[PDB]
Amino acid sequence: GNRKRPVPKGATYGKPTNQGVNELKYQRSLRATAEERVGRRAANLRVLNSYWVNQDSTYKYFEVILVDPQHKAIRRDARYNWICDPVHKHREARGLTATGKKSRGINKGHKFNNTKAGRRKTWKRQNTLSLWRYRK
Amino acid sequence: GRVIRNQRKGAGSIFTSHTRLRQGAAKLRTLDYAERHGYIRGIVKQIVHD
Amino acid sequence: VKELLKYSNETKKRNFLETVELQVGLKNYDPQRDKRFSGSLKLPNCPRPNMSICIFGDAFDVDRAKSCGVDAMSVDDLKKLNKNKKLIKKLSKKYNAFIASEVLIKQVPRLLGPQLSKAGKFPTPVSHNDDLYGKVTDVRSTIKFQLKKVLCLAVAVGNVEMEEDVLVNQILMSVNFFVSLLKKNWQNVGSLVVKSSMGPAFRL
Amino acid sequence: AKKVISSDARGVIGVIAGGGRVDKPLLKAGRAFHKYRLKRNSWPKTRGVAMNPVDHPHGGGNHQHIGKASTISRGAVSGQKAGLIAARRTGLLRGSQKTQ
Amino acid sequence: VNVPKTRKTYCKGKTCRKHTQHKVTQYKAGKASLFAQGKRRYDRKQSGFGGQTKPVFHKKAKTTKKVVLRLECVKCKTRAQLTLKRCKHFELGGEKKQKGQALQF
RNA sequence: UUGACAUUGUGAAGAGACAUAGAGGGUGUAGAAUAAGUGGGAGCUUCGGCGCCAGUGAAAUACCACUACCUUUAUAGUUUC
RNA sequence: GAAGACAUUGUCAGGUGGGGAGUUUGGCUGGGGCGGCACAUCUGUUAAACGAUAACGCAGAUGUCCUAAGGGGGGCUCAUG
RNA sequence: CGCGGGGUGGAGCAGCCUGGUAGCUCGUCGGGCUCAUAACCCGAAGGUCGUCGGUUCAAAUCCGGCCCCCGCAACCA
Repeated sequence: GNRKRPVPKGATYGKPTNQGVNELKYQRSLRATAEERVGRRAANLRVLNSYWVNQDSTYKYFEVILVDPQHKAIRRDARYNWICDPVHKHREARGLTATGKKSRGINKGHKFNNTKAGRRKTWKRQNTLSLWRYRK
Repeated sequence: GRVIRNQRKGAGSIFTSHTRLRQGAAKLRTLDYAERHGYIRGIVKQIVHD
Repeated sequence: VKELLKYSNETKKRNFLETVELQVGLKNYDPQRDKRFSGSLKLPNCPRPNMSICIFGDAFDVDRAKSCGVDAMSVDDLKKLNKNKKLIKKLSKKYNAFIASEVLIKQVPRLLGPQLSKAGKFPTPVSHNDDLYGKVTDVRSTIKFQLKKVLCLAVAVGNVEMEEDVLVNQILMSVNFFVSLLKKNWQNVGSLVVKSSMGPAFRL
Repeated sequence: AKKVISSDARGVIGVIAGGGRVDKPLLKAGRAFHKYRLKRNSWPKTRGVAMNPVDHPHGGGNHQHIGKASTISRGAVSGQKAGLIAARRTGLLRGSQKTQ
Repeated sequence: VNVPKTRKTYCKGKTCRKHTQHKVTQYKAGKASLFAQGKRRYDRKQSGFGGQTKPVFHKKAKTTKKVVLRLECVKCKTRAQLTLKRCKHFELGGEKKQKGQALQF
């Protein structure tokens, strides 16, 4: 389904363009949302990614996979040693996963000029007035 | 506008049941082996007022 | 295409057992309307005859009265208006001119029922008589929309060939896709069956 | 009303005791007080016409006027449903009502 | 208002550019449909919450329209655009102004 | 709230429906004649049933294809209920 | 056990929908309102004999009609007595 | 305007699908019936069937334009 806005009796208060309840798409998919919920139960493990397995009509099924950033077999090995770093602390909660970079739009292209290095980072960057001591 | 009498009762705070002087639910029993093959006798001892 | 086996091609000149000439009829199929502006008229140009022995009520004078005896049937003139008012109806398709447009107010009492009068429905009143006479004795029937939408005429008799009866329904088919408007339907050439009088009908 | 069910459902023989209860005037509201003081809170009862516009769609004005029909539509809002919803006839009954 | 169903005048039709003959008719509204840029442009901003995005018009104070003549040249296929001035009843057939009529019956 | 699509899989029976195959029957005067009815036709058949050039009406008729508008009128190939 | 592999839920479209959301609800003007239109316009006057010139000043009036009541040519003279 | 329906004596309506004859009432004049009045029945005056064209052996009717009225509906200068 979607993400109905929490409005009492349907009371939003604003412009008609700013009064949506049912037609709220939510910029995130259920695949990405599922990873973050399990990232709250097993919040001690560094979640990897998941993939759609089954479906019905009310529920979307995804298969999750994680690793142990404390187990010596995982802490070592130059194949997955990067997971044991603080910058890799719950990559999904932000969107550093495969499905999170799809929903965010982290891609190379002329179709992604508003999200080259950051959605709102690019916004702030272009709108900032770079003033030199010697105004050019 | 405001809210009416029936919209208010949807919460059910004071609009609820004052149950206290009730000796329970005047239900029956679970239909089992005896209740659908023959019978069983129940003896009434007290009949109070709810 | 139409030049192959049948429709009104070759397989009909054998099943005839009659002594008289059995002429065919062109019956097409295409959905039109019930208005008079959504109806197609005009006459088809046929290089070949229909092999018919009908009689016309011709009447010409001047430079069109001598040639009106080799292309025509009977020798009639303009002074003849007192005779055509009693009982003769042995006229199927007649022919007049512009040399008789002033006394054309005396041919409606006994000749307006079966339409032997030069009005404005069938092309009859014209001063040309040497080119259109290969379409009277060489038969050129009419195309006029009846109660609904259909034109019933005659192609020829089933006693000719397949070289002559192949250049008759291919050049008449050019007025059956041309004078057609958009107040009609699809397939201007579909289920086309044709019969004479004796030999059965074959579809296309 | 009449409803067809399954010959499996039970039932106790005879009628219940207490016929003629609500068949007597309570006379004073002091006892009507004690009545709901046991059931639930729904009493006393206020009139929609005597109230304000904001309070009830029948309230607001100077006289004892309604303004609109007390007849509500079966598919109306839960804020406009307070009266005779889906009535098949109103006014004073000229029959012994019942069923068919 | 009566007008002719045919009229001779100047027609700059290349091979023409002189006095010819045009069979006069009337300009019809046509059809708006889709494909219009404003169509997609409008239903772009129109699609969604907000209701009406662009203004309408409920201030109709006019009672008549300007009748346009659509006469095509029977020589070079070109049609002409000729308008007049607001009228009520209109026509182009017959029943022209006769020499001297009365008020009978 | 109503329709729609997915969830929603299997079997049976019937009713409508477009295509086919087929059939039937429909104005008063009138001419020994039930006629929406277009064209050709003077023979199909052993009998003569009618014809027929003609003719009353406002239109014609055996040999038969078609325009065929239509009929709570047929297949059991499609579609819907 | 009951219904039933329908209802149900998700997703769109038609509707209902002051229950509730947001917003607006002319101007001139002897207060305002009501009545009006001196708002887009034209005639005579106001208007002080260049030009310019206001009033809810006056007497009035338009939002159209006409392939002819238009353009050209030829002839003629009307109301009234 | 996108669509659909109606228009018939002074009043108000049939007839339309499947075209040949204008049926009915109230208003009016006159008659019949009873000893007579009332009620009743009937004859007649009374409809360019709003307007243009056409088909047809023949149009209030069937198709296309226009006028008058109403309803649903659409409503981006």
